[PDB]
Amino acid sequence: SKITSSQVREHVKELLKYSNETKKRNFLETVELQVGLKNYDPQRDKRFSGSLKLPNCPRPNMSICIFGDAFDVDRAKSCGVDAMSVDDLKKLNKNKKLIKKLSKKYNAFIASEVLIKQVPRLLGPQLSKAGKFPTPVSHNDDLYGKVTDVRSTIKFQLKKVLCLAVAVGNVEMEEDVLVNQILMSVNFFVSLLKKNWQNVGSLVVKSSMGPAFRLY
Amino acid sequence: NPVDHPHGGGNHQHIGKASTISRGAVSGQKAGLIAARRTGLLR
Amino acid sequence: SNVRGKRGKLKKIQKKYADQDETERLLRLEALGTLKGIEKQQQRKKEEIMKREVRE
Amino acid sequence: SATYPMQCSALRKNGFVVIKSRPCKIVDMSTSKTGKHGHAKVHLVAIDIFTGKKLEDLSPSTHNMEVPVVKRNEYQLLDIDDGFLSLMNMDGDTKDDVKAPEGELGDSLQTAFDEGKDLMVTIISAMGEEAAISFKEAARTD
Amino acid sequence: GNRKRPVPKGATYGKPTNQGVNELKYQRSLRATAEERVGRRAANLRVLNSYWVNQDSTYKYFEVILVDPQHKAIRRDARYNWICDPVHKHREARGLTATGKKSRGINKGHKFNNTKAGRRKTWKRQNTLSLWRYRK
Amino acid sequence: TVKTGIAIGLNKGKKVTSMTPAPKISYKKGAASNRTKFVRSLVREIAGLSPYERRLIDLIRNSGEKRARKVAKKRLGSFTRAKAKVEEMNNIIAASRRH
Amino acid sequence: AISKNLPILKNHFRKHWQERVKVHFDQAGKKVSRRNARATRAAKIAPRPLDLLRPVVRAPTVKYNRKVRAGRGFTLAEVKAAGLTAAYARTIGIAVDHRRQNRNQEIFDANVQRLKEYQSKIIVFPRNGKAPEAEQVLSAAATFPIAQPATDVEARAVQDNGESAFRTLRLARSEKKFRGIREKRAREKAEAE
RNA sequence: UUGACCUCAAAUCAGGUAGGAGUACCCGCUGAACUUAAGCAUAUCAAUAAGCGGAGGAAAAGAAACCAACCGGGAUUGC
RNA sequence: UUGACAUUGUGAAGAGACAUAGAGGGUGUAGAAUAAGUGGGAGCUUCGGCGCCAGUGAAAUACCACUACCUUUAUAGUUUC
RNA sequence: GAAGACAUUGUCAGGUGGGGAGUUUGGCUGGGGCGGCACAUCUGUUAAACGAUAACGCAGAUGUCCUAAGGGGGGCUCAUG
Ligand SMILES: [Mg+2]
Ligand SMILES: [Mg+2]
Repeated sequence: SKITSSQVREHVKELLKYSNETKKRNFLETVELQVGLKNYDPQRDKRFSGSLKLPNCPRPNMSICIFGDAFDVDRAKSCGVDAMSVDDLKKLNKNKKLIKKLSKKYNAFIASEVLIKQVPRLLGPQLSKAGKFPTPVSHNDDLYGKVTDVRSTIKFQLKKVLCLAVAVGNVEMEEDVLVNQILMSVNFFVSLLKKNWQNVGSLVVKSSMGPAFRLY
Repeated sequence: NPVDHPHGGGNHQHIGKASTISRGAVSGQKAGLIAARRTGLLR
Repeated sequence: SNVRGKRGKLKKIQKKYADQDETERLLRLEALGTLKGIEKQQQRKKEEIMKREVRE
Repeated sequence: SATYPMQCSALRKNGFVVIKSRPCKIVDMSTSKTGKHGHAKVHLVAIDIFTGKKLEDLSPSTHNMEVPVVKRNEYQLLDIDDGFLSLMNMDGDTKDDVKAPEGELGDSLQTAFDEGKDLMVTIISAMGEEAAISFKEAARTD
Repeated sequence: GNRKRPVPKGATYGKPTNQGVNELKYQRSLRATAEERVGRRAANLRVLNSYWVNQDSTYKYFEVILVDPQHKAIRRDARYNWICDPVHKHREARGLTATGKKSRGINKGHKFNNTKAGRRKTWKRQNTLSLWRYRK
Repeated sequence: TVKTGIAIGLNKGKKVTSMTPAPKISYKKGAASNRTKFVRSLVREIAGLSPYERRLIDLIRNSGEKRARKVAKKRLGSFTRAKAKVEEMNNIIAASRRH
Repeated sequence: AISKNLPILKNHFRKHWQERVKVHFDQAGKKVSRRNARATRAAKIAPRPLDLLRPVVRAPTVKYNRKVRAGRGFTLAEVKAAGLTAAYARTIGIAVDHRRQNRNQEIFDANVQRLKEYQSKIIVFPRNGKAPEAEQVLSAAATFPIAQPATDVEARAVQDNGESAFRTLRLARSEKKFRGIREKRAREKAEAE
């Protein structure tokens, strides 16, 4: 690893110093990692995609919708998470303006194993175009646990642009937790990346309403 | 006889390989149509 | 002239095709069949545009 | 391992072989005795699955030829954008790494996705390179 | 340059370890073959030494010092009359000049165990079987 | 540097009373004399610089002594000769700057 | 080829070894001619003792440094301490080695004493006149034998003070083994601010 | 015009010298394969045989840009 | 056969690629407008204005940064063709 | 006259190269070849009631599979009628 833990600790220290004390903001500020990869071609090279689950959640309150069956909706009443049924999706009747409104409403979607087949048939491909596609859930697993999991998901997918960005966590967390999460995210990124630590163009740490800080 | 030429030998009189020979071929191989761009009778 | 493997071709034209005129040039490329290849490459570009037009 | 050895006589028609480090599928096999005393030689004519080229090799029958592992896998389309298919696995896994087909198969698939059928895509893996070969429509579970 | 192996059409007629033709190197130096040709040109002289003067891509240029062992100024002058002894005929042909001893490997030390008193002499000395009257 | 008297250790060996013999003159073969120093300085003034020395002068001026030592190690045989060559070229740069 | 329970032999006889076979049939005749050469050399140098005087000198390696033997020639420092020049010593029959040095005072004193006894024992003739004939001996080595020095006396008193001579050797080996790591730790301790 | 210098020539110019033989031993160059590996290609045979150049009664080597690591030895050669 | 180095010196132009110093730039349609994309973002405010709900649009707008692609000047610059 | 610091030449490096060199091209086997594997193994039988025991004898099988189809414990009883 070219990046060192003490340098991460230092840069996190002035980042939290700027975010917390000097210029506090009313909204909670998310810490962002913005990466750019180097000597890489989206068209020819394999398009890497991967996901990791952070231990402490970056975004506790981000909106999630659960497409679900009878059992999934009844459990979602206990979870307190917004849900529309298969009958509701049939109501929608593949109308583009309303489904675009739903896609801009909800950042994340969780769907059942049974209904994940016809989620494209009822809804179409505009979810894949946006990049928000429903994540599978089963009857055995806990919905609120997987809501916490999806809220803690970090995903790197190549697409077409050679620069990516993820949300490591909040400003308000503790410094060692922030250092550990940014280190494991960089390690996950270089694990997905071929010819690791040399196709890394630039790594940037930032806070929401904050200046950029360059880690190599 | 095949000791005497690349085309020699066989139970029928026939060339075997193609008779068009590369320009980069060596001495003893250049027997035939050397570096032919095309062959055959044009009409 | 700054893409890969072009100066290797440009050496040979200076070597053996310096003293030539366009009538002989057209005759020799027609007799060697490269003109048909150039035509089919531009044709393949034409159906590349045309298939998008038929899709629309 | 990715690939495993086999004997030429053990090979038979509609089977996969490695010819010049390419995954190939045999269309023709022919064995002819070398000399009256000698062993027969196997002449193999095969087609590359990915590129469609015709490759032939002749070998001794007792010789061992390399054979790939070919896996055919079944997926449902999500979107066709920028020449890259997006597929959806059973248990909800999704891949976007597959490039769209470039031939009449790709044209027919593009028209079918434009006019809105639910399309079932067969993609094959052999020796670390990936492609799509055929598509059907789901007769039930609409 | 190198010494091309003088075989017709590169055929060596042997095992593949001896099929090399092009990258073979002569064991003596260009200075050595230069002064040997000079000695054959003037066989009545004696080759003393040689030195490099110039070179280009094709040729290397040497100057050879020679001494006349019949001239009275060398018959006398006891510093140099050792060259008139008949054991010094064609020192450059027997490898007794400076570059000749350099090419033969004549030097003191552990790096010269093969070639210290003569390579063939040492080979005969350590490939001889010595049997005494009362066998040890 | 006296011996200890025992057979192993740092200064093993028998203690014998030393003599410190007279220094041999061949041990000072590489010593520089005034006359050869004068000759070397004069011929350096007369001949100037070789092309690799000129491009080394440019490398200390532009890219620093590390790249200068790397190029001099490639050019000459060993790292020791490269270090000595870069040191004397830095001396030439200082003297020409004084000039 | 390989057979019953026998040791593995290594007989290097796969070359044309019968071309190089030296059988020393001429041992006896070579000895006779060697004695003839010694006698005619002695008659040619008829007063002089057939060999030069050699110094006593300590044998090199740890296997052989317990012994003392004969050297090539005396040191220039030794012959200057004996009180005669190197050229004169070479003319009167003393081997001089310009390339060995004196680092050992006992060896130096032994060689100086040996030169003193040689100068006492020889007779040097005048270069011109009478030549007072003096019945040569044939071996300066036999008239000046090399004697091993007495290192100790054969009976002493026991001087024991409790170190067992095994702990001493073991501790010396240990401190040689862990020398350089201790100055490494000392250097980093010193540069720790 | 005349006299030098440098460089290059010519003489049946004055006086010399080289070649060829021998080659057991010696100093170099060049250089195989049979064979062994129970096959065979690296290896081995072998830094050999054959081939070429050059000496003497011996030749070659030889007075350290050595060996060592010891209380240090001290040109070369040979056993 | 192809490339590099040497033989191999002497002169002029024109392009291109890096280093690190800094600048500006992005118009199918629809949509209040010129939408390079991404990612965060519900509050940021300097105006109490801009976003947000809402309109349209594949992609939505404040306020932040990042990454490409372009053009753009300069160095006792490094270089290649 | 032409050509010109390019050819040429030298040394390395990649390609091409049956023109040429060297070598190889299993075994069992009712002769060899084709066929088969009786070439490393396993079950039943031949096999003659200890053990051992052949044939290209007979009927078959192996180059895998399993985080449980391993280990421990508890409860229950299966095919069929
Ligand atoms: Mg024929
Ligand atoms: Mg040559």
